[PDB]
Amino acid sequence: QLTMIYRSSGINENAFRLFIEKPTIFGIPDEPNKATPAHNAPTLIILTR
Amino acid sequence: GQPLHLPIYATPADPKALLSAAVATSQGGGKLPESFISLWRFPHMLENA
Repeated sequence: QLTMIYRSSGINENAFRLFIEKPTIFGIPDEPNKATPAHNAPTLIILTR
Repeated sequence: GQPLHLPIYATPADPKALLSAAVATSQGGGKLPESFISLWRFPHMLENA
């Protein structure tokens, strides 16, 4: 499932590393390496934007 | 009821220029394994390698 949003989003690789490594700087509430974005739609549309 | 004025003509919208971004990543290089000494002299080990 999680590879399919990587295919359909068309995000490049470096910003993808940045997103997984620091989810809080993309506006999720912070927690150190535990604040996880799900595969929910609000954290799909923000990656898409 | 035909108007004396002639109607104004609309200006068509501007099309978007689809642009792709191509970025590259930096993977770290590998270091060396440990020096393990053998029994053999130089030419046999050289030919083997």
